[PDB]
Amino acid sequence: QTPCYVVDEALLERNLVILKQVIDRTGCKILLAQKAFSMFACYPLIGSYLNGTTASGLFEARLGKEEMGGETHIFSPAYREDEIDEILSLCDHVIFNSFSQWEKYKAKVLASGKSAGLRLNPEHSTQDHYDPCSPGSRLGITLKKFRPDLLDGIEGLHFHTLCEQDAAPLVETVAVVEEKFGPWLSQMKWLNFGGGHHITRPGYDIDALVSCVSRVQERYGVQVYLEPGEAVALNAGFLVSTVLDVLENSGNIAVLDTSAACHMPDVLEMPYRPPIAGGGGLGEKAYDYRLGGPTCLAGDVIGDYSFDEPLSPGSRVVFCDMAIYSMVKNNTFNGMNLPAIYLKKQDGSIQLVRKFGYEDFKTRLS
Amino acid sequence: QTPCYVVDEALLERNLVILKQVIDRTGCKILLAQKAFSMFACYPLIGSYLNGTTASGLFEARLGKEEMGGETHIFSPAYREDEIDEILSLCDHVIFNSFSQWEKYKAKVLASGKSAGLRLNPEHSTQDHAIYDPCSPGSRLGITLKKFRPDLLDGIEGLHFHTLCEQDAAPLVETVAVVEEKFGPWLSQMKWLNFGGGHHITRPGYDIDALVSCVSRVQERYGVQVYLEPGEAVALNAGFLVSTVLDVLENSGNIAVLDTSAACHMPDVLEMPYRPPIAGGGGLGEKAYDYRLGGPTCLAGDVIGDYSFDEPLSPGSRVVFCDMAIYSMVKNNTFNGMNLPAIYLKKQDGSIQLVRKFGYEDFKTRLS
Amino acid sequence: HHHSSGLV
Amino acid sequence: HHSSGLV
Ligand SMILES: [K+]
Ligand SMILES: [K+]
Repeated sequence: QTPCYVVDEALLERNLVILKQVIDRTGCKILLAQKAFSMFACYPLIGSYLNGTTASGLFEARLGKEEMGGETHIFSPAYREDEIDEILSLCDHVIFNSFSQWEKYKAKVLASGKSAGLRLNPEHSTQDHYDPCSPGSRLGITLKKFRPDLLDGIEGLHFHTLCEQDAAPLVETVAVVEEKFGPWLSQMKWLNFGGGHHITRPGYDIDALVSCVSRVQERYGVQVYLEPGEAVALNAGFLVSTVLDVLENSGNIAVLDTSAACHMPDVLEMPYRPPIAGGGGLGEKAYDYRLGGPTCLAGDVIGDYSFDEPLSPGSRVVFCDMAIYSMVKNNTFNGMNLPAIYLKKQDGSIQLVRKFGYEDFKTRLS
Repeated sequence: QTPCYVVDEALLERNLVILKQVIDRTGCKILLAQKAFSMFACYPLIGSYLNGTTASGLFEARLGKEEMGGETHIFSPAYREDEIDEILSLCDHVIFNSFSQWEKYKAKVLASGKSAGLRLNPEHSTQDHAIYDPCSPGSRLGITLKKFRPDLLDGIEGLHFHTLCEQDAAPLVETVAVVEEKFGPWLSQMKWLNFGGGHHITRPGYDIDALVSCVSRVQERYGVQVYLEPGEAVALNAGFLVSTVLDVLENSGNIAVLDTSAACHMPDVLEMPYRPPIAGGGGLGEKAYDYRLGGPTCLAGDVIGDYSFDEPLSPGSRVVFCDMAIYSMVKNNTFNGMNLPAIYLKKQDGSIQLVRKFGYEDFKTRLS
Repeated sequence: HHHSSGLV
Repeated sequence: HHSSGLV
């Protein structure tokens, strides 16, 4: 039933095997950053390789705790007073964004017995200066604002500064963390290097990551955590769509039953061009098509692709790398029904996980 | 309870009064285009001024029919075979995007007795940004003249176009003239024409008289019922998003972390992008304190904007974003697991009613 | 686009 | 994100 997401356990496992290699070679721990991928039908499988989850807030923390188990970590730029009590029940590690936040909740944290951390902003930009180390970032504590006199009760330090990056910028950022915050690392029980590590992308320098993690754990006597999101589900899911109509207007136009605006919003927002199985670039194959959504939106154009044979009503189009940053942020704009969610099991069978309908659209509006 | 949307009936009514003026002065009909605003707690009020709704698909058609009543129109670039029967049971006017679509469903339409139309692409661009313009080359929306099939119009009772966005009357008048030049020989036989949305009818300064004159002339010349289907105009400047400041910090300037997220709760702010109005907020350097306002998400880029205020923002300060009824609740999300803002209705008598409050289950049920 | 005319 | 998709 199209449109539908399909997540493939064998492809998830290919990624998880690499992450488990890093765990086994270093003694570090690795958590799923749920903001990238929260498909909890897969949490038990993921939890059989990884150590738990991290969360952006109460809802992700509850989902990780209840559907995966293991360790449940959380970070937020600012916690809500009306949620901190439940957060401290669910989570075993809780990361604060500022000294004001830490001091506000310190008494409750100590009474809960859970492990408190602080997020650091090392001000070492390795992206495009969306970069958490860009000037004016609200994420993490800069050295100039760091309060060593207020570290009683802090057991960990955390940073997250990367996105789809290799080991070298991590190694470089760790060196800056040591230069700036070095005197306060020894007293911690754990350090968390964040996400953005493209660990499962072919060619990633696993050896450099292993060496860096091991050196830090040894030098400071800490447990290191990594919290990748994208790497867990990279190239492990698809979005399957059926062509509904084909028309001619200064070229071939295909109306699909999936919408970029509703079902893969980053395609339009970023923007980026998703891979299509059997699809090429314009002029690469025999037929060029502009693929558009079934919405009333002039701008809901998925992209221009070529195919060796015609697309016609009933043709199936398979978008790739559709597990990450997709289902976690899709919407019902224009009243489009949400795509169904399927799981392709490692034995090859396919299970319907979730099918949506009118009530899912209606209940958001009043 | 913040963050929360608040829609104000008095401000909705200010807009609806203008739309009703147009109906009363012309005898046209006006529908709510639900894609902009689908807050069905307000549909009875809206339906007391307007003639019904139009829809982008089955779900909007069902919502309009069940929650407003009146007339229920629909247009889609391509209908699903598994939905056409229910669509025909709900809708009284059904607009097809192509002759292939019309011919595919013609037999069912005739059996249903509902009124069929076609969307035209007059290929007359008047919008600034071509990416959003349904008349831009290669558009998938509507039938261009070179593709028009006069021999296949048996059973067609209406013609439709939608080509504007936040525009005054003059671009509509100009587009109507193009429609007459290109499709004129086929207008007389229609029962209705639909001029679409994008008419900024409720924006102060809109040339209502020019709209009235154009609608009246077309209705008279061709003996048709004209429909307008604004979305934004119905709810323009009729809602707010109220947020509380959670933390304030300093990093090359003052930063406030709010309990609302642009990425989750007003995504057009980041995507367009655009700067939403804040009550009491000015531009950078205009008032005493400059702040960068950011969301409570783990997203470096979830920055609402830079604003100035006469007094400091502190934890507990309330910030009120304006013009938040349109293209907001209809497309928001639970990225990062942020809870959806509550929805309130400020009634004509000044009382405030909680319409809908969300929680964990609304986030979880979307994921498996 | 769709947010040109907001007012306090 | 979305920089490394493959068929
Ligand atoms: K230690
Ligand atoms: K007529």
